[PDB]
Amino acid sequence: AIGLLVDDAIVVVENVERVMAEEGLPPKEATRKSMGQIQGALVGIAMVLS
Amino acid sequence: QKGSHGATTGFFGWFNRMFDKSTHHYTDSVGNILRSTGRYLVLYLIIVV
Repeated sequence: AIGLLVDDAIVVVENVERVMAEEGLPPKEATRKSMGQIQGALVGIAMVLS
Repeated sequence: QKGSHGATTGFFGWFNRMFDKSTHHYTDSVGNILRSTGRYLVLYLIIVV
């Protein structure tokens, strides 16, 4: 299960990091944008893996 | 700070420029893959078999 867990951490952290660099947003706003982008995807991924 | 100011010195300096070239080459190759999808569909069928 290590692969799934590290993927779930890395995806969020990197996506926040990517948004922060490309758009130049502050960390909090960038995190909001990134989570808005990937929250439904994460829930669907959980359902699929289940 | 200073936008996407990746390091340009040392191992991390070389990695950042290597990866950017790698990413550009990848997104260019995918461009060439999408021009002829059918051939790679045949490749996928070969892989499945």
